[PDB]
Amino acid sequence: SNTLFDDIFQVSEVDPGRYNKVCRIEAASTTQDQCKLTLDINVELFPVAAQDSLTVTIASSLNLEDTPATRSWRPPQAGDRSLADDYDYVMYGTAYKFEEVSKDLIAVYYSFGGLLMRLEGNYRNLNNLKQENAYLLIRR
Amino acid sequence: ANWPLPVNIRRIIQNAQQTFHIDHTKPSDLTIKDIVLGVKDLQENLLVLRGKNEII
Amino acid sequence: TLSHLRRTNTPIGKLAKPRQLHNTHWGLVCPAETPEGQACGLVKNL
Amino acid sequence: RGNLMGKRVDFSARTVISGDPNLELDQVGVPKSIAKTLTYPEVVTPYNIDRLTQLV
Amino acid sequence: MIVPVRCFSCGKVVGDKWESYLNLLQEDELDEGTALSRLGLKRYCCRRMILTHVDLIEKFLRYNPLEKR
Amino acid sequence: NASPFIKRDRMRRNFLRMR
Amino acid sequence: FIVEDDESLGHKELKVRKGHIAKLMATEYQDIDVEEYTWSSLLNEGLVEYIDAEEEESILIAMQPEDLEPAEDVDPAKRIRVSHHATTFTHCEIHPSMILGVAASIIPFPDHNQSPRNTYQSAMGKQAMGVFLTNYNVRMDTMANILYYPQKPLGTTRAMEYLKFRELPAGQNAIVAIACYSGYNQEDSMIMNQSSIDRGLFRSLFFRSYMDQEKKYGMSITETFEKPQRTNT
Amino acid sequence: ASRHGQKGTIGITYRREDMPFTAEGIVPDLIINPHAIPSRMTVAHLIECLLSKVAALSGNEGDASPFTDITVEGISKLLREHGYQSRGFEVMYNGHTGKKLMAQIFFGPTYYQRLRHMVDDKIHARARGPMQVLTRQPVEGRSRDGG
Amino acid sequence: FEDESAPITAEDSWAVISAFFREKGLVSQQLD
Amino acid sequence: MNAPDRFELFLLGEGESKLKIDPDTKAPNAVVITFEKEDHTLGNLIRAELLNDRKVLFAAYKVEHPFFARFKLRIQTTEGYDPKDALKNACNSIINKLGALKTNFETEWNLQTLA
Amino acid sequence: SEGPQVKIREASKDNVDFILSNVDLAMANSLRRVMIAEIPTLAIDSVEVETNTTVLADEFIAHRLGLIPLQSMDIEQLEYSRDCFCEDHCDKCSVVLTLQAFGESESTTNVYSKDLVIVSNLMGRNIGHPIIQDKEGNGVLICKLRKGQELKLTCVAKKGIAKEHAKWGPAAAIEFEYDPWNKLKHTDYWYEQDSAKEWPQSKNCEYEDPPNEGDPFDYKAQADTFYMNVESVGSIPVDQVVVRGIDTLQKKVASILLALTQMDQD
Amino acid sequence: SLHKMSMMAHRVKVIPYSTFRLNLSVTSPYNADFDGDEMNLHVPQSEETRAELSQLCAVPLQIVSPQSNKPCMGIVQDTLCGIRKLTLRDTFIELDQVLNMLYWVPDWDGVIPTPAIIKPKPLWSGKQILSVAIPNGIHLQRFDEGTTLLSPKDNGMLIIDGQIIFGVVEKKTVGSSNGGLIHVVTREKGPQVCAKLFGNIQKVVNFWLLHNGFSTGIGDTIADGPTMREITETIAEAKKKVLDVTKEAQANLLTAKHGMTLRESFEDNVVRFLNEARDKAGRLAEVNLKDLNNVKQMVMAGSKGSFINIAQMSACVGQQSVEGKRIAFGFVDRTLPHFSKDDYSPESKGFVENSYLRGLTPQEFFFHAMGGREGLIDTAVKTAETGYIQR
Ligand SMILES: [Mg+2]
Ligand SMILES: [Zn+2]
Ligand SMILES: [Zn+2]
Repeated sequence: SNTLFDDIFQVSEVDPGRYNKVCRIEAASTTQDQCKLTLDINVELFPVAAQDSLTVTIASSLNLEDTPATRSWRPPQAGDRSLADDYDYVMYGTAYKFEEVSKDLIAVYYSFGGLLMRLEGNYRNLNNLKQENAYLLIRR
Repeated sequence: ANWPLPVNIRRIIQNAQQTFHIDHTKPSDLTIKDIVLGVKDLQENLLVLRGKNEII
Repeated sequence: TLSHLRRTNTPIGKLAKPRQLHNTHWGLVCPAETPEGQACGLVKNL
Repeated sequence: RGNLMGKRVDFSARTVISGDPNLELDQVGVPKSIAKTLTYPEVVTPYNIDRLTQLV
Repeated sequence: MIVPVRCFSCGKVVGDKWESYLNLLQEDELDEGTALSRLGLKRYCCRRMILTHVDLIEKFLRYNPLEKR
Repeated sequence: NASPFIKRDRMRRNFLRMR
Repeated sequence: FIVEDDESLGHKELKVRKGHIAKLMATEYQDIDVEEYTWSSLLNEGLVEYIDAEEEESILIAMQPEDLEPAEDVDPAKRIRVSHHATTFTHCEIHPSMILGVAASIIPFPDHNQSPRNTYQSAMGKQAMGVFLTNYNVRMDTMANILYYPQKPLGTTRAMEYLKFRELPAGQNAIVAIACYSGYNQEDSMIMNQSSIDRGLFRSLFFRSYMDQEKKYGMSITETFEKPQRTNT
Repeated sequence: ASRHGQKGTIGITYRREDMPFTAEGIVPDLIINPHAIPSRMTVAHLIECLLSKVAALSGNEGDASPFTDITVEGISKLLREHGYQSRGFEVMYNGHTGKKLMAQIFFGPTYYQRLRHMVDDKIHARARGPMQVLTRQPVEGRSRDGG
Repeated sequence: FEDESAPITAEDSWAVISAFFREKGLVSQQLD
Repeated sequence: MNAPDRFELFLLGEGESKLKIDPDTKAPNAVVITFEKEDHTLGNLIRAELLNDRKVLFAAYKVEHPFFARFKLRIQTTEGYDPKDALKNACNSIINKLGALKTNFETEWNLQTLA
Repeated sequence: SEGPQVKIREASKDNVDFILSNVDLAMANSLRRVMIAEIPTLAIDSVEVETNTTVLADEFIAHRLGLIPLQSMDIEQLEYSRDCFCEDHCDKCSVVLTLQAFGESESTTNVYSKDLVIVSNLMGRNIGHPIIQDKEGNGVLICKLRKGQELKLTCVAKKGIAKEHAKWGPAAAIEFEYDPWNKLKHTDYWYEQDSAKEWPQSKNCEYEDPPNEGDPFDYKAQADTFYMNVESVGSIPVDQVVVRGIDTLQKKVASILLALTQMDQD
Repeated sequence: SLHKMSMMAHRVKVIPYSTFRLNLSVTSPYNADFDGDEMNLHVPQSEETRAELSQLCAVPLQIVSPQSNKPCMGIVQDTLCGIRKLTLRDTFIELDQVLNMLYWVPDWDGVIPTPAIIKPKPLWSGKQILSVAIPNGIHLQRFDEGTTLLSPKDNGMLIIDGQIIFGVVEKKTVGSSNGGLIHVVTREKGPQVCAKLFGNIQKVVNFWLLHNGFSTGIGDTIADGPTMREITETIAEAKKKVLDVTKEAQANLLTAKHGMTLRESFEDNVVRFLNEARDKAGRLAEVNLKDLNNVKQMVMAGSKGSFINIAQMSACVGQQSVEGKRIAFGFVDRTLPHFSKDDYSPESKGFVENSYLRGLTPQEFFFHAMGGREGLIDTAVKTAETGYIQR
């Protein structure tokens, strides 16, 4: 429901790789000097250039109400209000790895259908993330 | 190191980790004596021959 | 019918290698026209 | 070798094989004429008296 | 052995264009491509029907009829 | 690039035009 | 071909010239009034020669006349070909494509194939369906398969012009897509158009002839061609 | 079979409205699998199809003799002059839905031969039948209702 | 063409081949 | 020899109905409708029109085997909306769109004078 | 009116080239498939041979006769033979043609489809006539006779659709295109060096604006504005192919509605 | 029928055509093609034989072969190519096609998975939809070269609770290989679930490849101009090395390797140079090939073809060998009457510098014909002798 993580990242570099629709961006946080993100982005739906300021948010659910996927996805109805309305690019995925980079730095790995991100930083801001499913909401 | 052996221990370990949701942060309920004795009695339970003499 | 009328046969108990396509077969028998079976190389076509 | 170790048998069929992605792994697509030729002798039971009567 | 009635791929009737195809070649002195395009065969599926046809009925008609009335 | 066509009717016509 | 000294040009050249070629084409188009110039005319004038495998050991043969005979930018699409760097030829190949037999001469671009595939096609060309003879209606062969609509190939070899393949073809030009369409063409299967089949694609005639004779074993043991009746037979 | 050792049986028959179609409405008479190409290294099948496409479009029968100076690039230039993609690919559409296939399909005429192996001359079954006089086992041969 | 003694090309030799099959045929060895 | 008759592609046999609606136990308010003697021509049209219905959560069709002219259409709608009514609405909208297309084509053809 | 829009680009006797706009991909493809396979048409279905001294087989001639395009303008007035109460065929469900050809000339006598003579009572309908397209006035070349050869036969033509047999198909080749600029990205263009240079532009690219090559990909855009070209075999006019295809698709959907109501009432 | 998996028990489905129909995955244990292959059926006539036929000889029970303790049935051919193309990172599926895929899985539970992309368009990845066919509780982990928990090349494999995390699904995952998905599913879930997995994967991948398409053509065998120039330079420098070794041998300056004569050492050096030339030219051609190359896609999927096929079709056929050596002097001191005497050049003794695309010269054609004839003879002899050995 609520925001597990939210930060503003500046895109250091964008690597297209051998793909035509997916580019792997590497970005660093502006507020924190040692939290950074590596993330696969469908760039036809959401074009990302270098030195772009992206607000990146992780949530456990999209609805504005608190939590009480096992529920079947349905197309969004007219008048449906969610957190996705406040952002430009929403992905859904699974946390599949929690590693400790150092004595303080941990890295969380998420898989949105095969689009991977690694988000690392120490635990006073990444402790909300646990082994569950999460939404990644990105706005420019 | 890699040799053909019957029971894939690694798959059973992963199935136990994902079945009981091992968070690898909470301390374990296992005592060490229980682990050692359990491994030992498991070794005594791996029966291929059921004879009750010294040769078998 | 045309291939059957230009077909040759080599009867095979020697120590040679009559099944392989020889160098001297250039322009005299077809380099690739032979049965896939036990008659491979022994049955040749001009 | 030709009559005891191996032999020609009844209740057998042979035709060309073709691929079918819509069949199961353990399914064979049997031609209807081959199905009408090959038979299975089913013993009449109370559980299949009606179905075997309909087949007759 | 005789010209097919319809194109195999698409079904265009090409059997009525065979006798006019021969006239475009022998007395109009056209090459085969212009003769095919003149008859309206613009798809190569139709062009191969007339262009590659062999008129074996002409060889079959040289034999005397077995039942002659 | 050589022409990849067996065009023997037109060469027969040309040779008869020489004759 | 015969390669002579040819001191007029200062280098080795084929004895056959454009005049002999013109005479051969004049005779050929007469066959379809000047002097008849045939293959034996080429043989008797020393333009061509018969060489067996024993005599082939003592000669040097050029593959092509216009490449290996005269003394020496290139297209990258063309195949790499050497000129052998030697001018002492005694003979020239009439055409290298005549190393192939009857069945292999049907194959289009056999030099662009793997050789086992050429062998497999030379085997399976005898199993095809066409018009084996134009008098099949008056022949009572045991088995005969005749295509309804034979077509000459769009891609054809020069050699099959002498094999009468454009006159008695053994196949059809099918519009072929190379595609993984439905999964029903996997492992050498193919998806045929049913609508094309309905219009006569690869539809064939099949003839089977049954022979029967009435033989006289003796006086009373003789056979008779008759319609039998259930009462007395 | 094609003229290149590419033999095979009919897996299924589709009607015209189910076959894939080009933008010109041309449907194949035959669909063969791509996986028959690379392991068998049958390049001449592809060149024959390309040359036959150019031959049908131009009306001149293709010269497919072995040791001539006919390259793939010349056939490709001639095919591009006719308004088609030079390597024989065509934008094809799915016949079931009308949507364009994401991959373009190699497309063109190819000479195919009907071999004498029919399924109807080879399909065989026997529940019970005549036995041999000697061994009293099932007889041999489908023409004798054999085993 | 215009020159009677000009050297032939690879195309011209097919004419020679035609002459061969205008005299021998494909079953010349059996008949001979 | 084993070839089926071609009219079995479009003719209902003895004891066979055009539609056969079964409830689906996998998801609530979902049905599976078996269309006999039809193919992708009807199935794709019906499915793509059902996906334009706003109260339809799921619409899919499949031809389980190309040998048999039949397809299964699974429809799952929202609560309180009968999937049979969704099928009726999709069919009615297809009918109306096809009628408009027929009238438009007839008028545009009558505008043509070069035929 | 509101709904699918039609703009006819070209019209001929046997070709109509039109732009079908404001319509989904499924309905355009369903119309294409129905025109190909579902329009009822008259074609020769059974051949009864009396005399055949030609060089062609009886079954060869019968297969050629099935593919002869016959006039089918009033085919809806004709009945399916399976739905008719006659024993084999009659004027209500069939058209009976005859073909009598004799080689009385020294040269080869060509047997055309103009030699087919209707001997059944048409009841004033507009069916059964073989379609003549060429300027010579002859029809499809059916057979060839040398001197003394005879071909006497009787055809019964029954209505049917191309799903049963392709001889009943009036639709020839149907050109069907959409999005010539690949703005929906429904094709990933194979290329060697440049996809725009190596792939020739279609003729329909003039009817749509080219992409601006800086604009983002339009993920909300759907497939509409289909460029269709229907070609007629000749059995029905080329406009009647489209109209009868729309009618047949409408009748299929209405039959589904009718079956749904019939099992709703139970 | 060399082995026990070549005779297995199936279930009848009566079909209206004249051929036996069977799944594509079961053709590998049967060693069966569809170029005219025929297979025998046998009908048990009693309940005991019917029962022990389905409890011992059933196809799911023979998925893992005791011959090599690995699965003998796997995803093959079009399904393998389409399962590699489906599980690329670029492969995103729109809602209508996703629903059609989900309905094609027979044991799908009826819940639509949440898309990998929610906004601005609901898009499902191919891994996400293929994970529906994979049963829950299946965990697989394989690391290829350069594979980390982030996969920049999307190689390796990670499946957690039956959901694909990363990795393109290829022959290493759904092929007949040990430690693959087939092996893990049939050891953890049983043979019936593995047979259902075969069916589900085949259905969903075949539907996607039907509505996606896959082809191959002549243009897939063509490397561009700079690569062809580099290949020609590689072949030319190898011919220069062969000429240098030939000059050293003809000047008797070449030393003999131990255990072999001067001519044997010369032949070994020449064959080594020509083989490494063919390998280098093929590697250049393979590197030049794009990811959209269809032969490259089939090789990457492992469905058909290999590196040597790409090398021979595009770069260079290479040295032809008869009885393990170069083309022998079948004439007196020469291989063909078009060469001079004592010619040990690569073109004289059977090196085919041209690819199948460029076409073989007549001498190269004849030498390749000798190589193919030797291959066919060896194939027939090997089959007969191995049948003898097996009996
Ligand atoms: Mg086989
Ligand atoms: Zn056509
Ligand atoms: Zn009636």
